[PDB]
Amino acid sequence: YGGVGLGKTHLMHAIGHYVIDHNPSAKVVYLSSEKFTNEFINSIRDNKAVDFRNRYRNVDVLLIDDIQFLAGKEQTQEEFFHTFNTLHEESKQIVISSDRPPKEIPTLEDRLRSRFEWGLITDITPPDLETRIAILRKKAKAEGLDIPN
DNA sequence: TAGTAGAAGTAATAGTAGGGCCTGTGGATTTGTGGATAAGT
Ligand SMILES: Nc1ncnc2c1ncn2[C@@H]1O[C@H](COP(=O)(O)OP(=O)(O)OP(=O)(O)O)[C@@H](O)[C@H]1O
Ligand SMILES: [Mg+2]
Repeated sequence: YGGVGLGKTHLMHAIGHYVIDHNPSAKVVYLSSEKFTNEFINSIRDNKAVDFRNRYRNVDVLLIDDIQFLAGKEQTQEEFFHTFNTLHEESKQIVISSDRPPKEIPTLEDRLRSRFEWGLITDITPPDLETRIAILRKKAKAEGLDIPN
């Protein structure tokens, strides 16, 4: 969890890249909770629920954006609860990002809130001056431009 | 043949006629009072 524009999607894209590079047989899936809900509901409407479960319960690593989007949605929260349960039971990896810690996500069931706190919860804070300059240096060097200090 | 469990929903107008009056200074205004003035005798 952390602020916006703070590096969470970068971090877990890096996780996916690392896992794919070191293990090519792994089925690493990354998406956003918005796309999760859209696919879930469309599968319900088109009788594709079995295929949705097949695609999402059997991934080796799962990466979720902005799980805050699930707040206020009951059935999608239940379906993600069951997906989490199946993946954790199969000893698979689940990575979740958010902008708020799970304690203060409204309209969240206590089972999901306790599952979120089960593992390790990490926070991102706004960068300071040295790392701002270092980030800009990295972007400038990757792009290929020379710019004064 | 006897048959299931289903969600996440928006950006919204134009709008009425209205009570006397108990009080109460401020100031015009419309005259009476007095003064100025022509005349005529
Ligand atoms: N050390 C760093 N820390 C944070 N951000 C960094 C760092 N180095 C580079 N960035 C850049 O920060 C930007 C922030 O975008 P990012 O996708 O990470 O946002 P976010 O806060 O995780 O949001 P979201 O989950 O909605 O995508 C990226 O474009 C990334 O390239
Ligand atoms: Mg992004």
